Amino acid sequence: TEKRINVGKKHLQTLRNLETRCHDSLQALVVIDAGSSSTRTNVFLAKTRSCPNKGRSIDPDSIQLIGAGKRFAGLRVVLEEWLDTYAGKDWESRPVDARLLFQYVPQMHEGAKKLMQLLEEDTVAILDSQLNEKQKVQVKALGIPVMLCSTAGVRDFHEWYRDALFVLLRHLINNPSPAHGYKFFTNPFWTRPITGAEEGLFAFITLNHLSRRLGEDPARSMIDEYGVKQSRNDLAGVVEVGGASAQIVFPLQEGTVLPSSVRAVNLQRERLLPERYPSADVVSVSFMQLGMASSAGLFLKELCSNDEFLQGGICSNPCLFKGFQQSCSAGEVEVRPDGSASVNEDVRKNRLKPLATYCSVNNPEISFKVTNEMQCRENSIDPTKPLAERMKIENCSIIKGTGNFDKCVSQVESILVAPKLPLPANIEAASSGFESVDQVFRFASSTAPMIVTGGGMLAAINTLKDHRLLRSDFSGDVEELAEAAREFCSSEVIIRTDGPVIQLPNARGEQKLNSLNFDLCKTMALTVSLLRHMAAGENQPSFIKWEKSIAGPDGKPLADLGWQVGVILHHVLFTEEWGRNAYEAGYSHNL
Amino acid sequence: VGKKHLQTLRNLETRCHDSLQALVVIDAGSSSTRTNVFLAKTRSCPNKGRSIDPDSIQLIGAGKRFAGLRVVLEEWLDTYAGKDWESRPVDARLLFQYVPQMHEGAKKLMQLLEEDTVAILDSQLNEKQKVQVKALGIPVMLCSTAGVRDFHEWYRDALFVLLRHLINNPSPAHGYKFFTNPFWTRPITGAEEGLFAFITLNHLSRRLGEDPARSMIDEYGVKQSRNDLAGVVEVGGASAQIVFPLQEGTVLPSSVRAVNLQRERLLPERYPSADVVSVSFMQLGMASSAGLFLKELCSNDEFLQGGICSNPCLFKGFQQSCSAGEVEVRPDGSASVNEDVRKNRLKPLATYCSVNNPEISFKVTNEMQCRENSIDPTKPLAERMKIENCSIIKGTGNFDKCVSQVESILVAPKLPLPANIEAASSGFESVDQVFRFASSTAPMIVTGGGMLAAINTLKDHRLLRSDFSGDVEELAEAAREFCSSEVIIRTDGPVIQLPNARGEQKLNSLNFDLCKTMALTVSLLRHMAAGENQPSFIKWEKSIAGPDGKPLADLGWQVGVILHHVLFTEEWGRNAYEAGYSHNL
Amino acid sequence: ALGIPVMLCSTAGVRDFHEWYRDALFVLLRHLINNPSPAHGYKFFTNPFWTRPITGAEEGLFAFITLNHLSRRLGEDPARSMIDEYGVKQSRNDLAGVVEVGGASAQIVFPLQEGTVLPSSVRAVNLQRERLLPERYPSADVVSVSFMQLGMA
Ligand SMILES: Nc1ncnc2c1ncn2[C@@H]1O[C@H](COP(=O)(O)OP(=O)(O)NP(=O)(O)O)[C@@H](O)[C@H]1O
Ligand SMILES: Nc1ncnc2c1ncn2[C@@H]1O[C@H](COP(=O)(O)OP(=O)(O)NP(=O)(O)O)[C@@H](O)[C@H]1O
Ligand SMILES: [Mg+2]
Ligand SMILES: [Mg+2]
Ligand SMILES: [Mg+2]
Repeated sequence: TEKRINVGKKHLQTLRNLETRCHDSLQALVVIDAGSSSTRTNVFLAKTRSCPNKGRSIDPDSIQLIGAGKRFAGLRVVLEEWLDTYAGKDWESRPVDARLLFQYVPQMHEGAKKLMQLLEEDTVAILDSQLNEKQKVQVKALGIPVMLCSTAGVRDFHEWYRDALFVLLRHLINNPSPAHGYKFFTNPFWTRPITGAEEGLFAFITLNHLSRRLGEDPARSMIDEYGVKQSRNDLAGVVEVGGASAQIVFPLQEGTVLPSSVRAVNLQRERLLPERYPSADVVSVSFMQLGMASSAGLFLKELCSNDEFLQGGICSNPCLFKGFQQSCSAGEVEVRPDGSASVNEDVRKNRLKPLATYCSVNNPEISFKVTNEMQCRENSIDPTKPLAERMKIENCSIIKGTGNFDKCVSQVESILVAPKLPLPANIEAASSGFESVDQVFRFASSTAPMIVTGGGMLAAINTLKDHRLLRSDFSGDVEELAEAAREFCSSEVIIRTDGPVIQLPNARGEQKLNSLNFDLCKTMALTVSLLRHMAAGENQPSFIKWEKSIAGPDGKPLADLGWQVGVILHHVLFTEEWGRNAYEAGYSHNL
Repeated sequence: VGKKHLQTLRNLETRCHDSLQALVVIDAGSSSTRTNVFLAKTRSCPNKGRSIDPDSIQLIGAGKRFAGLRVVLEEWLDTYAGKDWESRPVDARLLFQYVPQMHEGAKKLMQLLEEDTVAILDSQLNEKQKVQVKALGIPVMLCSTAGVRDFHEWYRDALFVLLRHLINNPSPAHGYKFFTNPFWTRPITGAEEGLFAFITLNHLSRRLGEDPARSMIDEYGVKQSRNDLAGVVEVGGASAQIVFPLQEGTVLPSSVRAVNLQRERLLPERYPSADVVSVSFMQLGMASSAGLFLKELCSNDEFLQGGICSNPCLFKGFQQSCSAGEVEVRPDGSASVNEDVRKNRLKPLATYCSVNNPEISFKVTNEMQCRENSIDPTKPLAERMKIENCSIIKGTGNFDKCVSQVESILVAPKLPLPANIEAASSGFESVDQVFRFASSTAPMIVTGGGMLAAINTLKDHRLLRSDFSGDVEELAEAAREFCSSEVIIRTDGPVIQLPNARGEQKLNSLNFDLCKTMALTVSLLRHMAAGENQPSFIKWEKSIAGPDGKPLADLGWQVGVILHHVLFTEEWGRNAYEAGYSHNL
Repeated sequence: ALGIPVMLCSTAGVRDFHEWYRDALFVLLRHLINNPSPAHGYKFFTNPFWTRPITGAEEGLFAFITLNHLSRRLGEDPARSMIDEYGVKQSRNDLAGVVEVGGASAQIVFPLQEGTVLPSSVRAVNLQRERLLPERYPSADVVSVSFMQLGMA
């Protein structure tokens, strides 16, 4: 044996390789969704690579969700609870001097602290449960960027309260409990309110990243004869209907001549993606009041103060089933086991609360801006009335369902999709050149395929599929959908021993009626309306699909659709800036 | 109150934050291996990452002097190549099977160094400081100099691989997160050893900086330094460095290869530039020159006569056994000479000059360089280091002869002193030639314990002016008088007794041959004075007074190597903070 | 329109030249290159990085670069590179060495097979480390040595 030697010669090259090549390490990334309906964490894992003289960066295709957190209080609740105590009960109906509330900053902090402690703990619970001991070492070492972004739920919030809150939130994120050893941190670029358009663009980025349509390599890019990087497949647009807002985003087919008023976003120019990625001009617009909860409250207020539908105390609703009936208010509906519908009068759980609160005559946004007052009134909110009144549906005792889809559609059309005045709190959408959903496809349009997302939107299509009213291979044909919805929404509601039941026409079967599906027909109408406007556009999307997540290369999805992944990618993709903030500055900055 | 509470918090998240960092430079010099523990102020700013304030760099502890890397390696070779590999052909490919054991031996040394560092950190830092230091990680730069620069075969670079792996696996118990990489921890060339020392000097004396205090952008867009950058001379254990910037636009011979600070990546673009001559000479250090001087002097007939070697660089009345072995001056005034080969001051040179070192075996010119200094590569080690036909060395205390012997032996040798391919490739064979070829009005600072003791001693006895400015002939006078001294044994031990009833001082192991160094200084100043340009002035210094008053750090190459890395902010931020210690996982 | 970079490089013929004369000449050469006749309209220019004496090793390394560029052995794209599992860019084909015998000198240049343990005296050049090629190109440690007196003449 003179191979005791060959082992030495390797021993050295082994060690030489080690100090000359890149090393991979695992990092945690936390996106806290401070959406309208709730505040909740999303915990991501990612593979980082450090190379000699090159620093450290994240492999974007390695980003994967590993836990979606419990749904805690939205930031509105925190803020309005604060105001209740320190501005006095029923500030929604009185002039409140805002300079006075600066002396209660510490207490805002306190209340925020309560929420954040839950979020922190919940994140940590997900990390501890999902990661083996070896993975934990790498994650605790590298620090854990936290991106908390508020969306529609607090986008409309008045005075300076929302931005003050974010200051306090960031300070809270940056002082994590030392006991668990995960080193959370953030900065004012990661943790902030995101605009409607950003909410849209990030969702667009997520979709095209996960579906492997958008990337920088030769797999997903071609540099053309003329030096411009193109995407090999067409980037796909997205439609996301949330709790309080909906986003419509699509890339324009290249060289579309736009009206001067229509303000499209260029991905490179606007620093959404780095220069080395393909570019596109994309339309991204977000509509307040178009979300499930928002639209629900407004739809009732508007329908049931119109004569065609309100007649001597009874409001006939084309979007609710024959046989269904409920108390007349926008309050939260619980479908009880005995088939009755219970409506919660607690103002906070009333689905008009956001819009009613924005429309206060004592909110400077209305007080000084008549155009905003006009927008409120047109949707039957009178800013001069106190809150209770504002949310009250006048002269109405009960709401009875008439189950007429087409009327439902045309009511959704004139109320939500194509209103006379823009739905309130939509200065953003309007400044892009869009007042209503209607106008989006009249002004810009694209052959870009569109993916429709959101629980509601999906439940709408799934339900019709489940009952074999739609093709399994449903491609987006509007008239086919209108047919299925027409039949389905005709259903009669029948109380049985096993509770309330939706019974389909022509002995075609049934399903239980519950708190989530009772008004699902409205969303079917919304979908139909929206597909009709699309189909009327100068360009029409090559196809349309409904999806919740995208199958990963493995087969199983790496993450959910939404803006979460997008916001991560928006930051980590600028490798030099990210390396600086995430690793150089890092958590050690907090000292 | 609330309105402030908010702006307070707003300022916090919008401005830069200061944090303390530890930096460790381990000096793997010829005489020993030792830590130097530095503190520095880091600043992180939103979107700008993190960097070090260079003016905040300060030494906070110089460590204990442990075994040099030569010892580690030769101790390794003794065991695994067999005793007395210095005198036999040793097949180098065979020693690859003993890598693990080299590791083992290195581990012993590094554990001491780590522990010592930690001891310094714990003792110097309060609890609040400790938190910041443990959090940011601790870059370690271990750089070997002349002690191992001459080491043969592949052993030295293998060792460095193992050293880095050891630095990168620190004990978790103390919580300080040491790390390194192949740029920070490595052998440094002679010229680098020079340049860093040059950088240190001009940094600490606030001659070199980027701001308006120390720079002017001229009419033509070039950044100049406001004060003249100063050159340095450092005489270490085994080598000496000479470094000086050239007055701008000096036409050099094509063979003289000067270094440009920007061009050669020594300093970042935003600092003033200069072309600087930096050359390092093996055998010119205190210990190296000591052994070589004896071998050469005492095999010359003028000095060796029937067993007795008359040394002009040793005092009248002093005498010692005839070898290059380490000299202990005993309390009873005798001089004891250690025959242990390892403690013999010819060991490095004698080892390099093996006929079985490929550097000699295949390169006749290197053989010739050995032989010219009375090392015969074909003889076994003991013989090579032996001074032939010599029993005792007696001092004759004649300074001028000492000077002229230092001149021909060390400063202006026929052939270049061995192991100096580096110096030579720069265009310099000998110290002599440096000032013949390039020269500069740049003022010069002389550094090194030896060099300093030389001037201090003459000062202490009032033979030199307190305000000594570098006048050669004044120095030659003082040295002439001093080196004339007679050595007298008294009850209180051996005593150096000055002429003309001029006082006295104890003779000890450090000062017994100090006259040599006085001769070296005189020789060097003479060559300087003969240059086409002459340095505006010359001074001797150990450290530079900080802005406070007290010195921030020592002269040397330590600060320079830190500055060389941290000054490239983007690269440093990347390596020190982004990759950092977390890389080791 | 674009201007015409000029790189004038002296090799072995004047590498050995004594005193300061050769570098003085290069100053004057550059000033001459930078004052071209306006009549022909080609806008020649240079600077002290392009126009200079090149060392033997550079003379070697540039020749090595030429060879592997022209034979399409050396490049940065997926045609001529693979990024390995461990993040290091490799060349797909082996880089080839060169031997050039000129008038006054000969060059011998070759890349080392990766992880060759060299004697401490043997000083190999790393292409990235020594700024010969940019970071995005594959790296190699290459031996490049030039011998005066070995040329034909
Ligand atoms: N299967 C379903 N059927 C009907 N409604 C649903 C279903 N799933 C969720 N919803 C409703 O749709 C909303 C879910 O959207 P979500 O994106 O969680 O809101 P959000 O992000 O908090 N608001 P935003 O600020 O617009 O992002 C909730 O208000 C639910 O009541
Ligand atoms: N006051 C003094 N008087 C005389 N000799 C001294 C004095 N101080 C130190 N020395 C000697 O000078 C040397 C000190 O230089 P030092 O810089 O510690 O060596 P080193 O850095 O290990 N070698 P190098 O590789 O050249 O940097 C030692 O060999 C001492 O023996
Ligand atoms: Mg949302
Ligand atoms: Mg030293
Ligand atoms: Mg040629």
